[PDB]
Amino acid sequence: VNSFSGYLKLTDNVYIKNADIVEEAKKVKPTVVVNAANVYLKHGGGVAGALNKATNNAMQVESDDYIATNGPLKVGGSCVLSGHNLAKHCLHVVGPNVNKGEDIQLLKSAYENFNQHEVLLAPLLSAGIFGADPIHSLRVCVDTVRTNVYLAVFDKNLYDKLVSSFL
Ligand SMILES: CC(C)(C)[C@@H]1CC[C@H](CO)N(c2ncnc3[nH]ccc23)C1
Repeated sequence: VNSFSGYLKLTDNVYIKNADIVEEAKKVKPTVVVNAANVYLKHGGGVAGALNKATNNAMQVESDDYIATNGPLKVGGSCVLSGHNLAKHCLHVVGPNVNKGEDIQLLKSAYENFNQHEVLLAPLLSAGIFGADPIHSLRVCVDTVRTNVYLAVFDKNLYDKLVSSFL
């Protein structure tokens, strides 16, 4: 039993809700919140910009030190950093950005990072400003993640389409 509330159950391990991931994280304080990161951990917009803003830019400060030490992530890769005031940890995961021409096949590799964590609050990878089809992202999530994932979808219209079209 966990404290996630109001989710629709899609499969044994995947749950979905129309919610603002920032507000969800602040309420639940999950062990792991997933960020829709880029390889430079520049949290300018989309989910990343919103999460970082909620940390009063502390996420960005920590991220800049991480990059200065380690260099950029790989597309499809991840790193674990602090969750600041939102979660114990933030798993920064880089899905392919279609608006940069990146290979959508890397979306499965991106979701594989979730399997290193027993329970996660997450957005749909590569959705939103990353340019991929969110219906496809949900399919890859369900077919790749085996741990317990609670998906927050900001757009109510999109949430309804994701549910109604789910096979
Ligand atoms: C449109 C984007 C590529 C930016 C993605 C797409 C999937 C959903 C749709 O809104 N996104 C979010 N989900 C949950 N919480 C969120 N907080 C802020 C954004 C957001 C944004």
